[PDB]
Amino acid sequence: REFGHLTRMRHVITYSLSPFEQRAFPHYFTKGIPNVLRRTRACILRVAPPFVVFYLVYTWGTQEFEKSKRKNPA
Amino acid sequence: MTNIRKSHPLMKIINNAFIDLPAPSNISSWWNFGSLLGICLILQILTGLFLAMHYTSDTTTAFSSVTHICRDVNYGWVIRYLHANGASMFFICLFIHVGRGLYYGSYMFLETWNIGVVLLFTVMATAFMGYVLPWGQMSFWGATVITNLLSAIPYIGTDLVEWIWGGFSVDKATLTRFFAFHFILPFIITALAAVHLLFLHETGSNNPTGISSDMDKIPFHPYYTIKDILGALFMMLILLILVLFSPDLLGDPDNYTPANPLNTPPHIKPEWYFLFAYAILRSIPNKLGGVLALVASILILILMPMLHTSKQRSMMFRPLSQCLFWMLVADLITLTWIGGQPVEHPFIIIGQLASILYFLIILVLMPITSIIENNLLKW
Amino acid sequence: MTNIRKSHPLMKIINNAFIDLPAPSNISSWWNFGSLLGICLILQILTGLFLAMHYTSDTTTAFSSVTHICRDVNYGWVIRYLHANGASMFFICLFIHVGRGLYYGSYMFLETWNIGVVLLFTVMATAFMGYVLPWGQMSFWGATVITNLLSAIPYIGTDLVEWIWGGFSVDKATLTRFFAFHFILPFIITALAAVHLLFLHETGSNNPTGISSDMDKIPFHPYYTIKDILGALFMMLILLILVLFSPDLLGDPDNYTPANPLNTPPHIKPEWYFLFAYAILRSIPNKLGGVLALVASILILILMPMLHTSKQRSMMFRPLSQCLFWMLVADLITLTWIGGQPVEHPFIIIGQLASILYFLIILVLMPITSIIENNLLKW
Amino acid sequence: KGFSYLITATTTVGVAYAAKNAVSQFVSSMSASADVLAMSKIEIKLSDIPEGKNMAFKWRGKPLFVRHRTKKEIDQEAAVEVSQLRDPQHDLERVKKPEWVILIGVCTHLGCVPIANAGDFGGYYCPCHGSHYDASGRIRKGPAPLNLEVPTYEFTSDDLVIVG
Amino acid sequence: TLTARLYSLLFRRTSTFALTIAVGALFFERAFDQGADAIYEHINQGKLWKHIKHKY
Amino acid sequence: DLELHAPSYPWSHRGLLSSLDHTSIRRGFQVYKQVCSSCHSMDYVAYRHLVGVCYTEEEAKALAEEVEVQDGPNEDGEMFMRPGKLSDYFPKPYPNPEAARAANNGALPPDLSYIVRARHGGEDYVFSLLTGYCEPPTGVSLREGLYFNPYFPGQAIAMAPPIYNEVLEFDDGTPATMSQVAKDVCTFLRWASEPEHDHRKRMGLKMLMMMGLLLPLVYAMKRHKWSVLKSRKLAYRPP
Amino acid sequence: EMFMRPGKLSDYFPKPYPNPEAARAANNGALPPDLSYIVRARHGGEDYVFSLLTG
Amino acid sequence: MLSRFLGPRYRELARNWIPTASMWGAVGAVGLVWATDWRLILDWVPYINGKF
Ligand code: HEM
Ligand code: HEM
Ligand code: HEM
Ligand code: HEM
Ligand code: FES
Repeated sequence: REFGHLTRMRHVITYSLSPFEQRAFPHYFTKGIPNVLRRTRACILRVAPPFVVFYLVYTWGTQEFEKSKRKNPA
Repeated sequence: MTNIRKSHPLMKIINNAFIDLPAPSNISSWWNFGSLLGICLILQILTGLFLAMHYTSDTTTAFSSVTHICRDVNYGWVIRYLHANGASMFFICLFIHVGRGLYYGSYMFLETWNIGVVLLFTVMATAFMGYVLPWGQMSFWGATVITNLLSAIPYIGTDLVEWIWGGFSVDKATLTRFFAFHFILPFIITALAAVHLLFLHETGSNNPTGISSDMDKIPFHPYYTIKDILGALFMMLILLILVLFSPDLLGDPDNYTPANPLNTPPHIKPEWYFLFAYAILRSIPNKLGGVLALVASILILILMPMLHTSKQRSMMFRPLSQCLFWMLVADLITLTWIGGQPVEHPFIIIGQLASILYFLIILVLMPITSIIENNLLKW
Repeated sequence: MTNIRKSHPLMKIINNAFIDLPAPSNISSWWNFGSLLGICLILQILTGLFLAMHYTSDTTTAFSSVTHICRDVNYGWVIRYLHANGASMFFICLFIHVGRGLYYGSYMFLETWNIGVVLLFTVMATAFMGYVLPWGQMSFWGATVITNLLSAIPYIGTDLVEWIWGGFSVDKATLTRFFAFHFILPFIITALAAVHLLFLHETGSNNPTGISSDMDKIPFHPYYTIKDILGALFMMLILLILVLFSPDLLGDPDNYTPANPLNTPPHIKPEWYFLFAYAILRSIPNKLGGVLALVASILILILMPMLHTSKQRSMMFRPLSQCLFWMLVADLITLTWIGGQPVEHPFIIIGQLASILYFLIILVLMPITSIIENNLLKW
Repeated sequence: KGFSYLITATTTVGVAYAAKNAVSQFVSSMSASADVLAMSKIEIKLSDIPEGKNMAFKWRGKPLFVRHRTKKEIDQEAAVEVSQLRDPQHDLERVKKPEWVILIGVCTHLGCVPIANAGDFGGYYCPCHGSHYDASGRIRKGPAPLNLEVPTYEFTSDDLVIVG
Repeated sequence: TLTARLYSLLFRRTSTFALTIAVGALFFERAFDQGADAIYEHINQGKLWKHIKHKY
Repeated sequence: DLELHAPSYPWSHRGLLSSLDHTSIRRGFQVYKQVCSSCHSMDYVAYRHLVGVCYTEEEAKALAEEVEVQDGPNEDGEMFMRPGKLSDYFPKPYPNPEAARAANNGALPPDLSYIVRARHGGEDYVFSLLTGYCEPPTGVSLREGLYFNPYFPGQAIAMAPPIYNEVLEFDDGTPATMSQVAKDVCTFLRWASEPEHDHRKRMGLKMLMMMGLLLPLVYAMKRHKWSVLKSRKLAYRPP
Repeated sequence: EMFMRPGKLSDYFPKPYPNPEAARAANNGALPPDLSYIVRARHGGEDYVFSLLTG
Repeated sequence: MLSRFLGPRYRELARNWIPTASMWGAVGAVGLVWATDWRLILDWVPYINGKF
């Protein structure tokens, strides 16, 4: 698993630059915000609905406890 | 003639386990939790020892000794609340780690997965015995309830329960043996974590895409050391916020009352990280069935490598499976909340439905949905 | 298909450890003690746990708790005296192991030798901290004297002793810290012993003859497993004799008395295994000289690889060195006998002479004898 | 390179501050706690001692030695073998109190507690290795090479006294 | 540049780097403690013991 | 059934970086001294903790000297009285725990060393419970010797109304109105439960500033080292 | 009140003097050592104890 | 060992590493002073003595 017998590649070229030549925050907000918005758009329609229905269930149960708790006119 | 880093035996092990270990280039922030738990473990041990040097595991003095720690020991309160909230953080990171493993199809690592399940069980046992030590009202009565749980097992039953109790019920002897078991267990956890890492290293790691990353491995030291250091700094931020701004946020106030066995507190709930099991306990009317469901809730993680049927290791390219997983997570929070609440008409039915859904998603919905996805994707 | 023993990583480590490890066929019985130490360690840990499950760590209820272990806990006296005498067996095996290392030149394995010295330091520290726990008269006054020794350190002495005391004398704080460190330390010893075995396996064991045994090797399993089993049975026989027939043979009766800080025992002495160093510190008049000689008495094992000058590794073929080694052993027994005896003529002179002769043999007589040895064999 | 390494240097400085203020927490925890930080102010009183009677109490985890110096020693022992006496000291040099000499209860040979009202004179005889101590704490015969150190006696008004 | 001078005066050598870090921490501890304590006292002015010792 | 949760009062220390008003702590200790200590008990805190918080050393030692405390065996084994010292915990009004119930109707007064941190709701509860006494509503009769308090669970407390206007005289001279007494004693009880409150907030401020400094820098270091990989440009040139 | 009642099986052996200081005061000033461990706390054991009592 | 390390090239290496080793020792001394909060030394440096 050590380096040397991981896999086999051919005709693959990797260009890279020194960390001392690039800026560690290249367009942090110019490109970061659109990417975060795109990721949120991709994920929200799958992650939100279970949590929103959990919130509905929690509120409903919390209100249900009181009226069963409340005084019954009799 | 040769670098010491990869020639000295201990240095060789450290090198090929933390420095030159080939790791996937695109592991997300979730993988960082694997480090945090370990750090939490050390933070649990190193802080915990410093409580053991002023804690007397005696019924007549345990609570008084803890109050002495928090009021008279120099910076003792920091150690005590750091320990408690660090245990809470440990469980948070543990749950997030299990979620990461389940999501990105990591349970194909089998041996590592089973070792992780064993570690999880040991950690829950450790926290259970730990909560008893302050000998508060909630500590005492939660210990009473959880130990009385074991009376449901057939035949042996009460004999096993009294064997654990060291008597007719929880008392001085029970406190002392809980303290000793609590001291020993985390070192077993450390050895098991070493075995977990050993098993994991033979195959590498699961990247978020789920495909083999042998074509993009990078050395661990330059990148992931600093990445996990940033993660540990974030975890320290959260933990220190909890300790220094709301120390008892995740903690019942009644534990600040000396344990009086003649008064049942109005509410008897375990620590926040046990409620999901306890709620399942409340769901099953039968006591034996309740205990079996409680243990099966955690044991079901072993069945996961057998219940995976989709031809894709990860869940990154599987939308309906993603929706099912997030429904499972929401069900887990629902179970936690239900366990927090008492047992009345609004909550009993919700607990039953939540438990049924929690088992159904893992055992039924997820595999059938994986079949549906495989069929939908022409394979 | 692969053999699980040689393919499963855990079973692979076990296999390379003590299943198919190439060991010399001619290693004498003196090697068995190594395993015995580990066995003793394991036994100790077990007994320690069963002692920590009924022992409070408060000055008010320490000693009484121990009596409750002996008088009330079902089969409690057996566990207590098993621990007490297993400590003595542990130190007997430790001393015999050190003697074996000195004799057959096993200290030439440098890393294992240094790791062993660290293990020795940790073992004596652990045993000393354990002896304080019963809180008898001997425990209290011995802890007082030993920690008062640290006040001889220049500049930072008084602060260090007050800090370790957790106050201004041996009291509740010191007892609780000693309990916590006594709990944790043996696990550190276990880790260090694992490192010891790791370092040993990269070079293989040394035979009594000193010559490399690479040509004549046997698998560890079919022979040395049963040989160490027999050794463990014999050590169990001796330890059980001590526990069942004379449990307090190697124990000062004064320990069976509540620790009263207003009354010293007429005679104050450590346990037997600590006398050899204790008498040494008694020899040096200067208070700091006593501490320096105390630390040197054990740290001088570090210089053994460097002081070696004979062309032959072992001592089977060096009669003069053999007489020197047995002189050293007799001198060690002399120091052990003297330490218990009160300081008074002639024991002052005999102790001073014994310490001087010990250091003279270790540093001067042995290397000079080896240099003379080489000339007699034309090298 | 200066900017990039300045980031690292400031990070390391912050980490050093945090590491000190974290390790110091534990180290100070392992020091003496606040409850035992209420010491050295024992409110014992001298109205239970005439010449020869030799009470001893507990203080700082060690015995202290409250003894009315006998009518003999105050006048003779102040000049009995003042030459060497194995240690040079005069009686009122030990304590400003001329009738209520107080000491610590650790015999200054190896670490012990000398039992009171015994010895060839009869002040303090160390049970360990003999070494009788004079009724004011002086050493004349015995393996003990030094006299009892006298704690700072902050004698309050009237009978009530403070040691340390 | 000031940064370049700082680098190739006091940053190039890792041992000089360590000395710089040590002295910087020495001064930073005092500066940070003073500043944080001053801020915290300013927020709770009149509500701490040190602000009312004069009265009693 | 039903219980009335205490409203969230605007305490001086409610703020994220706020500290207990130590003058109010001194007044609350006065209240405990001459009101609550008569029947209620506090053990885990002692006169020593008073110095540097609400009383000076001279005042604290005078306060300790005022009370009488039982000591150890006498010269013959007697239980001799002794003027209390700074190292003495606050005296317990009733010797044995059952004697407290016997003197009262039968409910023992809980110790206040943690009552703020043990009761769900915090000071808002302990405050309101004192300033919440009212005549019982119609249709619910209370036993003789019992008192109706909406905030106390069960709505039936065994307290004689402890705090009423003009009960004690503060040393400072502030008005002794019932609300003032309740607020000051509640602040003192909060201090009793959490003596390290002010120090905790100070360290929290230090932690917030230190992390707001470190986290951007460590993130910058991570970005620096990872920028080799986040800017790499791959290329594929098969023959 | 700390009332009175006959001892039962679970009760430990009676203690004559309330506090050890009272024990010292009642005698010349010495403390009668607890006999629960005397044999195995003194060098000599039953031999020493017999010699002390009858010697 | 007693003579193998005693050589002109070894002496020159010692001279080469004297600045590095010496100011590493200075690093350690200052770190020890800072960590232990050694008043005996810190009482002389300005603006730091105000802490005490
Ligand atoms: C696996 C990691 C650990 C977890 C999850 C854990 C959990 C806990 C918990 C929840 C408490 C209760 C804290 C409170 O209620 O205030 C506790 C207390 C305690 N733990 Fe642990 N613990 C861990 C490791 C350790 C270790 C290694 C030790 C021994 C060195 C230890 C010793 C103690 C002691 C002495 C207490 C009592 C102190 C107190 O009252 O808080 N713990 N632990
Ligand atoms: C004691 C707590 C635990 C510790 C200290 C621990 C430690 C680690 C560490 C450091 C990693 C590597 C980092 C990573 O991949 O995230 C890891 C990976 C893993 N752990 Fe754990 N773990 C713990 C609990 C668990 C649990 C409860 C499970 C699930 C049953 C588990 C299963 C896994 C799996 C499957 C991986 C591989 C993930 C991957 O690399 O893709 N672990 N563990
Ligand atoms: C914690 C106690 C110790 C344990 C559990 C331990 C364990 C072992 C074991 C199992 C062996 C192999 C069997 C043998 O050759 O004896 C061994 C070898 C050895 N140990 Fe130890 N050891 C301990 C203490 C020490 C000490 C105190 C030293 C000396 C400083 C030492 C030095 C050695 C040496 C030199 C060998 C190699 C002997 C040879 O190859 O012939 N060990 N150790
Ligand atoms: C390295 C192995 C160990 C050694 C050499 C050792 C040594 C000792 C010794 C000499 C005593 C005093 C016995 C007596 O005076 O009666 C003692 C007591 C004790 N040890 Fe250990 N011990 C070891 C491991 C442990 C461990 C692992 C634990 C915790 C699980 C432990 C817990 C105790 C306790 C609670 C006592 C007090 C009971 C007693 O003194 O009889 N020990 N130990
Ligand atoms: S200790 Fe008193 S004479 Fe040796």
